[PDB]
Amino acid sequence: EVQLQESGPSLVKPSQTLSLTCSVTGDSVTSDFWSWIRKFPGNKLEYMGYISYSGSTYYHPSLKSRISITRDTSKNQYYLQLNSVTTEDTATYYCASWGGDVWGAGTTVTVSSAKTTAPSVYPLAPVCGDTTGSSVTLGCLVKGYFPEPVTLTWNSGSLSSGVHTFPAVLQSDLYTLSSSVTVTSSTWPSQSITCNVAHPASSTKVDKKI
Amino acid sequence: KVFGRCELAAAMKRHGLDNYRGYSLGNWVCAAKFESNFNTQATNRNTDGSTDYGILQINSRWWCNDGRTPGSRNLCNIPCSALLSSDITASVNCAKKIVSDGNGMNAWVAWRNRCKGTDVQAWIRGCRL
Amino acid sequence: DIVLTQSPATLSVTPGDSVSLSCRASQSISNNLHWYQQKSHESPRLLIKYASQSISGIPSRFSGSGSGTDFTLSINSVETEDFGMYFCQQSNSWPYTFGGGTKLEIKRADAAPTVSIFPPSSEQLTSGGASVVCFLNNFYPKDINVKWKIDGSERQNGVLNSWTDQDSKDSTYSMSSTLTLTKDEYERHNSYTCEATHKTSTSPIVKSFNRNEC
Repeated sequence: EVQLQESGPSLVKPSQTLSLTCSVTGDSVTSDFWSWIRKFPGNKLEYMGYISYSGSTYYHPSLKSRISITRDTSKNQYYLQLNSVTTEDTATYYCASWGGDVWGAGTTVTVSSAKTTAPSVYPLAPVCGDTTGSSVTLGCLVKGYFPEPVTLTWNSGSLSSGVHTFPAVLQSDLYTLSSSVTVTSSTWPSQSITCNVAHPASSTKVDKKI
Repeated sequence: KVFGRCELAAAMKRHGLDNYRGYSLGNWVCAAKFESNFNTQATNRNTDGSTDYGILQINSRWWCNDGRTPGSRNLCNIPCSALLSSDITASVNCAKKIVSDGNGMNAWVAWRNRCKGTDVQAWIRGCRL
Repeated sequence: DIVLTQSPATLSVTPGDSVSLSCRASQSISNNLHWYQQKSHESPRLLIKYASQSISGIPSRFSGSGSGTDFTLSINSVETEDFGMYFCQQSNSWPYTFGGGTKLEIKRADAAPTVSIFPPSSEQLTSGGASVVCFLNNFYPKDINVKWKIDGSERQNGVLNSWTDQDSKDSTYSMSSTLTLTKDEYERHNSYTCEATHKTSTSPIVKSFNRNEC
């Protein structure tokens, strides 16, 4: 069966060019029309354009001038080029058949001028560290990092129930994420609770006891 | 089956060909007329090992697979036999993909020769659409 | 460009119930309307093509109808694996365009959020920053309003929110709201309040703390 796979730089700086590759397997790149579709942050889909068998291309007018779609018959791949990007081009990019029957897993491309930055990890505990009631929730705030992602665990994974780790949000060019953990009052502060945050891009992993 | 002109026009309208990518219904009615006389079972052998099938005479070298054509690309990803059905669903879907290429309806020589630039609207005029 | 309007924006149902999703085109597009499903962490999947044509390999509970400017995607007896986003797309005119989508979510019993507020940590203050955090967990429905207040005044600037997807474990929703100020701003005020208004009560849930105490 035919399968598609997107690949390319996951980070592009403003004003520069975004390039993606779609590898076609199972069939020839010259045996179907191919296209690029992008999904912006709030479930907003945009059909960027497609390339048909004759080599002719159709580009979205909103993009017009900045976009180019090409293919390589010997490599069985087709490409997307998008010039002069801005943060507004941050999205999940997908390649798919014109018919829509086959789609690649999609790849995220972020437009930013930020540099790799390790996160600051802060403990979240009730004012005047005392519990109220039978249960207590503690938290961890991961602020100012780039790029995504980070892996957050509690007590090196030994504490995994009652946890809510939220999607990161962009704050002043950098990402911020938080995680809450809820335990019984007879658990904390009796037992130590520590937030473990790893950030691959910066080769850092820090621990924060609450 | 052999469609009546108006019967085919209504069918094509139901199948969304009227104004598809800027082509008024007349264009498709006129193209079907000259290509096969509205006959879904029309076929035609070519010098190569390819055959044209259906009401819109779609080629097996590029658009459909008949399992016996050299260099088949099967752009429409469909069995050529589906283009000979009394149900025009497959022929329309493939025609739409063909016309979605840069050369639009120019893929049909008969259309360029007998319909392109003419008052194609005359082909549906008189019909109750 | 043709505009496709899908409604309702969100639909909450119980598995086993049937549903109908709407998609309207700003211009007639005959039958050139397609339906896509997209689950979380997954790419879009074509369900119905050309308004009503079935796709071999797609479950029979999915069907489509309509023509011109009015279309409908029907799901007879929604199954547990059917929750997620549904988009319509037209191919009648270039550029092809997508509707805003309809989110199919799981219906369950209403649940009040558990609210917790947190002051800026000593560490962040030392670095000159001050984030006040409020967690609103395991509530239902998803609709909720969180208001921040400093010394009795509603505060909008500096607030960033994050929402989780409907919880795989209990079908509730959770939310995180953060108020970020500088250390100087934070130290100029006393009372910090996180207020949550939710369908479960006419009176908002209020969580707060004062710097002059505890």
